[PDB]
Amino acid sequence: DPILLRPVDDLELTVRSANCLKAEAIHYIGDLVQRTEVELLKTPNLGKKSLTEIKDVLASRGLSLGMRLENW
Amino acid sequence: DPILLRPVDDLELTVRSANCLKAEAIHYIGDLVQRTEVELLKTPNLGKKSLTEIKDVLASRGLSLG
Amino acid sequence: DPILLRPVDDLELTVRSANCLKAEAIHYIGDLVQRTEVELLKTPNLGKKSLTEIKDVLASRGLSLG
Amino acid sequence: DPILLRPVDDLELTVRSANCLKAEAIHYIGDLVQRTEVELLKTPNLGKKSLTEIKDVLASRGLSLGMRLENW
Amino acid sequence: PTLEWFLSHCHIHKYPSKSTLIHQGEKAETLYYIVKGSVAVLIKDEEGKEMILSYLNQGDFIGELGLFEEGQERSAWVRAKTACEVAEISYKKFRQLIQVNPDILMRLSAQMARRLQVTSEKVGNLAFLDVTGRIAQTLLNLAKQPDAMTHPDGMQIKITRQEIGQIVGCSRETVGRILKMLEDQNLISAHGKTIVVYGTR
Amino acid sequence: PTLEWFLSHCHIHKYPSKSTLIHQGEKAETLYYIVKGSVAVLIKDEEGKEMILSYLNQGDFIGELGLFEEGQERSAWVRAKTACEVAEISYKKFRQLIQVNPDILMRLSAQMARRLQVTSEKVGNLAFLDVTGRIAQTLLNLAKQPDAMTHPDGMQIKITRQEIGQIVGCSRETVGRILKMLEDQNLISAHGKTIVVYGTR
DNA sequence: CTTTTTTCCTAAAATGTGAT
DNA sequence: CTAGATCACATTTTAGGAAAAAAG
DNA sequence: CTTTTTTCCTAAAATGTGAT
DNA sequence: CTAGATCACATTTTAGGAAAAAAG
Ligand SMILES: Nc1ncnc2c1ncn2[C@@H]1O[C@@H]2COP(=O)(O)O[C@H]2[C@H]1O
Ligand SMILES: Nc1ncnc2c1ncn2[C@@H]1O[C@@H]2COP(=O)(O)O[C@H]2[C@H]1O
Repeated sequence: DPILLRPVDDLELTVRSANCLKAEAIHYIGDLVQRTEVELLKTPNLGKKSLTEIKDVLASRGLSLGMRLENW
Repeated sequence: DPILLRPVDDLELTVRSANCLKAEAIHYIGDLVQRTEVELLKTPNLGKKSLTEIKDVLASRGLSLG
Repeated sequence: DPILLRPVDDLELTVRSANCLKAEAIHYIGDLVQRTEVELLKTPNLGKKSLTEIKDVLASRGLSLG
Repeated sequence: DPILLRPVDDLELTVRSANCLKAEAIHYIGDLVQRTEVELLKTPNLGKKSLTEIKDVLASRGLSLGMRLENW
Repeated sequence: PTLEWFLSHCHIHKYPSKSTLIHQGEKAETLYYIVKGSVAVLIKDEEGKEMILSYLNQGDFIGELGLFEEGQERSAWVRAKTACEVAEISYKKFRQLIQVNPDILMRLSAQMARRLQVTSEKVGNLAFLDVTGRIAQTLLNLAKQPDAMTHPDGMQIKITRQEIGQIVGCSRETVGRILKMLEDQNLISAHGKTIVVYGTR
Repeated sequence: PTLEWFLSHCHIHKYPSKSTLIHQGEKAETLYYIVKGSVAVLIKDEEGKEMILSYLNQGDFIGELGLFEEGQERSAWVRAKTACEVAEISYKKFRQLIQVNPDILMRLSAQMARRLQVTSEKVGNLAFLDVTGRIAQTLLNLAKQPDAMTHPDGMQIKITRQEIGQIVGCSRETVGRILKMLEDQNLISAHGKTIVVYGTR
């Protein structure tokens, strides 16, 4: 799909969140998108607010978390 | 082993856990791996996410806690 | 007993059961009460409602079938 | 009630039916009305058609069968 | 009333006793309404053991569940309890009908309301009561039904033990047992398929 | 859409977690709609043993059953699963609302449709499956719910054994058992209230 | 004469049984 | 420890329709 | 300074146990 | 003969909120 192409930054999310996915090696919304909450929760300095954040932006952009898709 | 020579610090983790090990007198990844979970959990300001973190680094780092 | 003297006929029932008892040679309420249910059920043209009828008259008529 | 006063005949039902309730001692729709189907079925010469009849007329007149009511 | 209107738009078909009106699993595209007759809503399990979900008589709608969400499957089987006349309508045309008059929808939903209430109670029963309890309860319910017969000692009903089994959800033997038991306790009478639950009224 | 309209006519109240929105048995005169939050539909038995009938989240209507027939009682209790905002409307005013627009009724019924389907399936379960079976099934269902958490090995959910007890209708001990059992059979993971049903997705 | 009730009949379906 | 399921089959009961038999 | 994440803490709730 | 309920209680786990501690 077209969205998973552009990088995460396009999500215009909070610093904390960014710096977190950033340090967690997440680049494209295509990676994040297919990542499990439970995982992101282990991510240091990423808490409920930040997590709830990620979900909400993906939700607006029409996406879900822990997405499934082959070949990436 | 050669890695157990390197300092915990050289592991880079999280400020919180850092300061813990640090002021806990854990300078080399040796001193560290020597302790078990229960060992550090008793450390002030070191808890669930902390321990769980310290574990996951040594996870892909071929090192456990024992 | 005095009633067992009276004829079945004097009992007035239903045309069907009548003709049955009648052509079955049951003329006095005696001959009748002498038979049990199973006895008459074998009678041609005498069945469930019939038997059940013949019973209910002797019901309030203080007479059973035995 | 007013209806249970008038006699059964007012029900304008079939001969067979009439002659049956008649011979079964039923006078007022107040008696019939509170009579059980199972009973009426024992009534000689009163069959399903006739029974179904009784019910239907009582049903139209707004009444039921095997009615309940004290003092009659 | 409204109903006359509604029906005038339905196609009508007669289903002979024991026939299947709704076949669980099929594409639900039509709504049915029972003009004359009775029918039985039921579901089976893998092996095929049936479970009677509900009995619907005339005046009831059937296969309404498919109507709100496009392309679903019939929620359960519906077998003709007796021969019965049924009015049918494409869910499509029915929706149209509703626009001109929701009164009709009101009527339909109204039934689902009822049906939920009861089916819910059905759950609480399988949940809280025991076979004797459930069988006990059902004899009461069946006494409620229309085809019930007014009887001097209460209500009389015809239904097999196998049936009550599929209703209350237990074995047919066990029904026979709990049934004899209730007869001793002088609560019901039982002669073959004919049972009389005393106490009704 | 329409909903905005609908709500604009409702009164709004916040119910703190664990509070009771609907009290089974009371006169049903109002209709509710969940704006934010979750809630639990449940019924108890004589002794008081509860049985969870269903979980309703935001978007759901509650206490709709009273609406069609005048003067009935609430069909079951509804406890706030979490703190939640609820829109309320006199059944009266709601009916009026429907006249101006049945679209709304359509929406409501639509839910009952769903609710019947499931509650029906609930019956077939208590009917055909065994505790292991039912518990098995529910872990699947709970994995379906919104509050479910995406987990590497499937879906993760928090719920006590006592709870699953009241869901599937069996004892809490027995749930613990069948639960350990499913863990050996490596089908689910269980750490306290946190369970992970593998296989989802 | 026509209707309705009753009996009568049998392939098919329902039932009981009772210790493990 | 309790509440039901079970299982094969000989035996009992039912559905429902022809037709005799009363009734109108 | 302000937010969000983590640890830390305990009354209260959930749980296991295992033979009958 | 099988599938669950049971029962008291010592022991384990949870809810959820203050507050220390990082981060922005
Ligand atoms: N629990 C229930 N109670 C009553 N009727 C039901 C129940 N479940 C299903 N039905 C009816 O059976 C029908 C089966 O197909 P539908 O889903 O189209 O619609 C269903 C309802 O009409
Ligand atoms: N089986 C069910 N499934 C889902 N919700 C239900 C069920 N039974 C009752 N409810 C809800 O609980 C409410 C209780 O009160 P009401 O009867 O007003 O309306 C009921 C429904 O909103």
